[PDB]
Formats: sequence, structure tokens, C-alpha cells
Amino acid sequence: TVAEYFRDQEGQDVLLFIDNIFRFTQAGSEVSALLGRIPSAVGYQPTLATDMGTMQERITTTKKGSITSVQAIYVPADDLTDPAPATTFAHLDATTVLSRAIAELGIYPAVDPLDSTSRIMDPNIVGSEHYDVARGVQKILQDYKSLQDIIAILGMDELSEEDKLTVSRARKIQRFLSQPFQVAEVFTGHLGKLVPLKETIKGFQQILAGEYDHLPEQAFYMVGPIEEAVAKADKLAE
Amino acid sequence: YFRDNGKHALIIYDDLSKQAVAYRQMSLLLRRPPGREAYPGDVFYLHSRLLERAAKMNDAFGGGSLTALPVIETQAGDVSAYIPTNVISITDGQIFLETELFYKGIRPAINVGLSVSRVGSAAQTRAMKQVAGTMKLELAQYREVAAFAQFGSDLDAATQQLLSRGVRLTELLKQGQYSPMAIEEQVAVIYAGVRGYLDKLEPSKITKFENAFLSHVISQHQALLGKIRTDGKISEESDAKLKEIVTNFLAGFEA
Amino acid sequence: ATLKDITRRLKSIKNIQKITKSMKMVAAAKYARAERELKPARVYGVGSLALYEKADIKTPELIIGVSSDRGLCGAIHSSVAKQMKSEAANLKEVKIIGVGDKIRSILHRTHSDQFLVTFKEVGRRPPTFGDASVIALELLNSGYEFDEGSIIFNRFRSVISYKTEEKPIFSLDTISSAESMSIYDDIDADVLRNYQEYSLANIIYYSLKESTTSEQSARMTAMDNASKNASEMIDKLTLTFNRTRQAVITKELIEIISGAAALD
Amino acid sequence: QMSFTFASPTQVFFNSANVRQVDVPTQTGAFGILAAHVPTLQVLRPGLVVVHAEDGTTSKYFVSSGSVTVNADSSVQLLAEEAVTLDMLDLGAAKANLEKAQSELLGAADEATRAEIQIRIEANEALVKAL
Amino acid sequence: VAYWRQAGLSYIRYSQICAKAVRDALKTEFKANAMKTSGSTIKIVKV
Repeated sequence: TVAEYFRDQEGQDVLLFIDNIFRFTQAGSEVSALLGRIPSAVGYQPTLATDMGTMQERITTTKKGSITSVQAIYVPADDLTDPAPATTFAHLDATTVLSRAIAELGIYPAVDPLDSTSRIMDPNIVGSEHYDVARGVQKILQDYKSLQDIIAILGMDELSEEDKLTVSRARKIQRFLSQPFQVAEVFTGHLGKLVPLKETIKGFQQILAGEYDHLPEQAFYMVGPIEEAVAKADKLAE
Repeated sequence: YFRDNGKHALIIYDDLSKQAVAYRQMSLLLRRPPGREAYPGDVFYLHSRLLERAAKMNDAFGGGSLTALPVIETQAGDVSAYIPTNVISITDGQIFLETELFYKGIRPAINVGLSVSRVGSAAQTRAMKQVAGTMKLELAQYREVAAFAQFGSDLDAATQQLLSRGVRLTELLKQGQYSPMAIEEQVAVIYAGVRGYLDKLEPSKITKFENAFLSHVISQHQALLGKIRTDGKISEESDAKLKEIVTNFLAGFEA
Repeated sequence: ATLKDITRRLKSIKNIQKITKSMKMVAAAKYARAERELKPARVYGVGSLALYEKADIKTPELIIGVSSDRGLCGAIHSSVAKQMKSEAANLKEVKIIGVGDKIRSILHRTHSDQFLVTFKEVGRRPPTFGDASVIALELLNSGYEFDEGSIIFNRFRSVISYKTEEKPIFSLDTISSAESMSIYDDIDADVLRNYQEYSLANIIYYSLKESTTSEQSARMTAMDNASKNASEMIDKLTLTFNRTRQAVITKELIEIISGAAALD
Repeated sequence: QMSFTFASPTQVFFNSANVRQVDVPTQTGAFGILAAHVPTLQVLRPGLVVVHAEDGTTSKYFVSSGSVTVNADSSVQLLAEEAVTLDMLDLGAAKANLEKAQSELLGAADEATRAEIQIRIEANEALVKAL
Repeated sequence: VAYWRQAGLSYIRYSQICAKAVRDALKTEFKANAMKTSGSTIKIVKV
């Protein structure tokens, strides 16, 4: 309701954090019982769907603004088969799985990259530049991942260094996803840097293209803009 | 009441499991629904509010606190278990205890990864944090290899050590039956292991070390222990004081 | 099955998955070691036979299989084994050695007696030259000397394939006395033999390695295999899981939903 | 030239390397097998292997055993059971070992022990020559 | 070879003693490494 104000009234893209829908659904469901309502399979409130639905349907892009809904999602039963998330998926179109591990690699930000996904990535909407580059990347990351598996166990020149190169490119790309931080600048030092899309698409593409590969990788580490990566690249090449 | 009387009280709610049953029963007997998993819904609410009534209060409340250590004694790691799932969404972490260690004689019991302090460190002594930081890690890497080819199969040396280290720390992570500690004792022994001093020992003897070592510092290095309690923390000196004490003492402990 | 069953299964499979996986690297490491060990070695064994070749020979007069005491690694040993005792009828005098013991299977059931030796601790701390000599020396003492031995081992091709080998054991110091060996203008049935001898270790080491390297590398392979299987299953079980769970949940939820209530 | 294969499980030093000469303790004496030498097969004997590499250099070695195999051709393969570079071989030890060796010889049992001792002595000398 | 071949002593026996004698010899850093190639997982059976 508030967000409807900001959307419509304030014409905005309201960001709606709903944290967590799991708790929501659950909250409804808690009542379901008491309400003598028949809940559902898996216990869910019967209304699980409507509950979600109308609500999701109440979120959108009006032609005033958007209520862009970013929903923090505690995962019920850590599956999605738990009907709601599956349903949620119906309403999910950009999906965030954060990689605790990547973060643990000191990478900041450090999502699960391949499961930083969107059904809405397109060579159309987001165009092929994005798409493809990404497809190349996503793939690449994986490819790098693939090689990781080999090398990991077998020490090295277990690769040919084009694989290494891609591995490296990927690393840079990887690192470029790391971005210095503003909010936790108090901790980190540096600042939250913001990356206009073209620099992004371009950015990785370049790294991918190896056009930058003759430079180090921490360059990309803690960078927003591909320039800020390039600049740091140079800088790491002292 | 304590909380509002400043006081930081510790409640151990022992156990909500038992409650749950009763309560569930209560609903049912009241004919009233239970809920999900056949047991009440807002027994979560019951607790949610119950446990929300535990808090760390500001200063106005005399810093008010109730530290709540709620307890559930599990059947079959049923965490999946309704209330546990619930609870899982509620606490500030959960302390997973592991039997295997117990039968092994190992006390603590714990499965650590399962154990969590979401909170982690902020309430932690720097003293400990400083030695412990390092330990958590030493175990962490250790743990993957703690899992790896555990049997009589080699490892690379790095890892032969980590394993040793890990193992040592395990002993260290034992704690006797009805044998509480204090942070310095702990930090001390942690320091001991961290700084590797007892990898040296083959594992059985750790326990002997620790006690002996403890009774030793208890004799002398209350100087230090007291100090460490005081500084709350290790200074480079305290470290240095430790360093010798342990090394030599350790040397004495051994030979 | 009931979730237990699934778990039970799972439990193990996961374990396996680890165990095998564990064994995979463990092996890979061994294997890796062995891999290292091949360089001078390579030469060394290659060397070892490297002359009954130029100056050549053939008998008209010790069979041996040289591989592992290993299985779980695979059926490598069986491979040589096979191809070993399978032969033996033609030969001469019959004196066979299986060094390697999972090789001693296809041979070990026809004799226990026409074995001369076996090596144990095949691989392990990766097997080596000394040993090759060690095992070489006493071996000599025996009554079959080139009733032409064969040495059967898995000569590696790759960490995953080796080809179950034989090579022939020139223990001629005889027909090798005869021929184009004169050309080795002097040489003595000493020094001859005392190279034959010497090459017995060289090779021995080598063969041993060829096999063992193969085996160990095979062990990774086996251990892989297992995990591929695992991996899937593990996945699948996880369904079986949900289901039995849900089946459950639901079913109760039934009972709950007056499947025991209003409608008791 | 002889593609001299100079080896030990330890090492292949010259790996068919186009060497001019290797001086080799064969069992009676030696010979400095020169660049491509006739076939002759000789079983070594400890001495030092001195690999007069074609190059001008000679690299020094100690050899204990194996066979060098002098093919007709250019391939000469010293496959010394033990082939070492002197670097790794301690004169001091050799001597001391020799001290011992000589000591031991006296109680060495039979030609075989004696031999052994001697092998060792000879050896110790045989490093010692160079070493 | 008379100081070993006398009666018996293989070229191996000999050699190995030679080699052994190398093993016996060697400088230090270097000295670890010897036994590595020796009869070690030498465990001879006929089984």
C-alpha cells in the first residue's frame, strides 16, 4: 500500500523489500488452521496461491511507476518444491542465489553468478550485447569452472593456457564483479561503485576478449565500472 | 523483571519441546486446531513473542537483558521438525550438539557447522577473537580434510599438519565433565594450539597438557591470567609471556 | 522407500561418493607421484631393454606378470592376469611370477608353486628401483631362465589406459652369445648376464611402474566411475525423499484434517 | 658424437646427448668411451663417470654400477644402476665411510662381505678418486 | 667380479652393494633422497 503510493503517486519505481514471503505465507497458513480453513498439501493455507497472487498481481509496473519488488526470500524447507516457491517462480523472473562461498573468497559483491539469473535475460530486451556477452561469460565462468576441476587436483599445465587465459579473464571478470563498498566503507574503506550497463557489457567482453589480459586480476577486484577495473588493472601493473 | 532491573538474566527454557507437546495437546483438547505438522501454528507466535520478550535492551532498561538459551532436545535430528524449522527462523543461532563425539567420549559433542552464532563475534573478547579467529579457520580448512581420506591414507604434508592441528584442537575442544573454564584459560590453551605448541604432542597427551598447563599458570601465570582477564585481551607482551610460559612449560609438561 | 531407507542408502552413497572421491584424489596423488617418477625412469626402463633389439636374439629353448595387488582401482591386474596365465601351455619350463596379486588370480588357481614371487605393497609408497633390483636379484636363482619369460604389466598410454602388456624375457646369454653380439667386441657371459641382470632390475622397476602407474591412475578412474553413478543417484534419492516425506506430511495432514478429528 | 644416454633411475643426464666421451669404470679398468664407439658391452663398476661432453665440458660423476652399453652406433647408454653427479656425494662421508669400510672389512665375512665392504671401499675410493 | 662374482653375487648383488654403497655415501641434503628409489615397499611374497 505504501509502495503504491510511491509508485503511482510518486510515479516511481518503488523498491519493495518483502522479507520473507516465506514468513508471509506461513503467517497466513498459521491462521488457516485456526480459521478452520482447509489449508493444503504440505500444510499450506489453501489460499496460498491467491495470497501470493493478488499481491504479486498488485505489484507490477503501472504506467505511473513500478513497484519493483525485491523480496528477500527465506527458503522454506530449503527447497522450492515446497509449493510456494515453485509458485513464486511463476512470479520470479530474476532470481538471486547468493554465493556465500564467493563472498568467502573475499569477493564483494559475490553472488552465485550462474544463479544470479533472470528469466528476463534476452538478446532482445537486454539485447544480445548483453545477452551474448553474458552467454559467453556465463559459459566462460563455467568453463573456467570446468577447468578448475581438473587443475585443482592435478596441479598444473593441466591446461593449455588459453584455458588459462579464459580462466584468468574469468578471474578478472570475477573480480570486476567485486566492487568497493560505500555503506560498509566504514569497514572496507572504499566506496560502492555503480556500473552503467554498457560499461558492463563492454567491460566483461573486453576482458573476455583478452584485451585487458596482460594486466592483473585484483584490478577488477573491488571495482564498479569497467574503467575502474581498467584503471586498477593498470595500477596493479603498477 | 530483571531486565528492567537492569539485570541480565539468563533463561534457559528447557524445553519448548515439552511445552509444545503439551500445548498442542491443549489445543486439541480444546478442540481447537493445532496446525501445521499437526501441531499448533501460533505456538510459534507463543514462542516468538516469548523469546522476543527476551532481548538486549538499551541502557534505559539498565542495559536490560535476558539472554535466552532456549533448549530443544531433538529426536532424530528432526529440525525439519516443525518447531525446529520454526525456531530455526527465530533464534540468534542454534547450538548443534553431536553424539558421536560423546560416544567417542568427546565432550563437547557438537557438530559445529550446524552450531551457529549468527551473531558470531560482537560480544566476543578480543583476547579470544584474536586467537580463536585463527582457530576457526584452522579448523575450517582442516574440516574439509577432516572429512578427506580419513583412514590410513597419506595426505600432502600441509594437510598432514592441518589434520594434526585440527585433531589437537579437537582435544582442546573437548572440555571435561563439570569443568567450566574462564576465557583466559581457554584463550591460553587456544593460544597454545594456534601457536602450534602441542602438535608436538601426539593427541592423547593434550589433555594432560592442558590440565597441567592450567594448574601451572594457575600457579604462576595468574599473573598472566588475571592480566588477560584484566586487559580482556592479549597484548603483545601477554603473548610474549604466554609464549615462553607455554613453550617452556610445555617443554616441562612433556619432558 | 521410507525415508530412512532412502537415507540409509543415500547415507552410504554419499559416503561412497566421498570415499571414492577421496580415493580418487588420494589415488590421483599417488598417481601423480608416480607420474613424476616416470621421467628418468622412462628412459631407464626403456633403456633397460634397449639393446636386445639392436643386437638381437630369439630362443629355441621367467614368465611373470608385474602389476598390482590392487582392486577397487579396477580390474587392471585381471587384465594382465588374464593375458598371462592364459598363455602358459606353450612353455621349455614353466616358471611364472606374479608380482601383483590381483593379477594372481588368473594364475592363482593353477599354481601357487610355479609362482616364484609376488610383490606386495605394490605401489603404496610408490614402488621403485631398488626393489626392482631387490626383486631382481634372488629371482635369478631359479631353474627357468629363458624358457622365455614374459613380463606382463599394463603399459600406460594415459592415466586411464594402459594396455595390458607382455614383453619377452631375453635370458639368453646363449644365442645372445651367438650372433651379432660379437660386434660387442668383447662382452662376457659375465658382463652380459651382468647387464641382463642389471636390466632385469631396470625393467623390473620399470614394468612395475608401468603397471602400477597404470593401476593407480586407473584407480582414480574407477573411483570416478563410482561417483558418476553416485552423483546421479544421490540426486534421485532426493526426490524419493520429498515424496516419502510429503507423502507422509500430507497423509497426516489428512489425518489431521479430520482424518482423526471431526471425522475421527 | 655419441648420443649418450647417461642414466640412473635417478637421472638421465645425457639423454642420448651428442657427447664426445664418457670415462667409464668398467670392471677391469675403464676406457673413455669416445664419440659413437663400437659395440662392446661393458658392465660398469664404480668409478667416476666423467662425461666429457662433446661441448668442451666434461661433467663429473660418480658411478656405482649398471652397464654402459656401447652400441655400435652413436648410442651409448650408460645405464648406470647408480649414476650420480659428484655434488650429491660427500667426500667427507666417503672418507669416513671408508674409515668404517676398512674397519669393517677386517671382520667382513667371506669374499662376499669383504667384497661388499670392498665394493664399498672401492666405491669409497671410487668416489674419492674424483671427489 | 671375483671380488664379487667370486662365487655368486649377482651383478645386482654387486651393483646393489655398489649402489648401496652410494646410498651409504652421498652428501646430506641430497642424502635424504636415496632410499626413495630403494627396495622399500619391497615386501616380497610369492603370494
